[PDB]
Amino acid sequence: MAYFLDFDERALKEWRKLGSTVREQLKKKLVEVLESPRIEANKLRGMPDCYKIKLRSSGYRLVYQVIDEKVVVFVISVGKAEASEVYSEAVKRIL
Repeated sequence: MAYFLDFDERALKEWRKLGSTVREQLKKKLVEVLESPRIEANKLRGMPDCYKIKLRSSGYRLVYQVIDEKVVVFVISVGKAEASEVYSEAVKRIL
């Protein structure tokens, strides 16, 4: 089963800002993750169905919500997560 992928406009700004190779790999991660977006190992616990994927390369993280309701995975934020600034979007967006 495959889900759809969507991006927030704030996430898009960061996505297009992101390094080509960095975003490419994150994009590929989104593409592979779609076979099973609800991976417990990527899941953020406490967050309804938000998941984070990190890059092996430069340490970029992407945080998305899997909207089972709409069968679409919506990227809320993308960038870096050591300052937890991407969670500030994620937590406020969920409502």
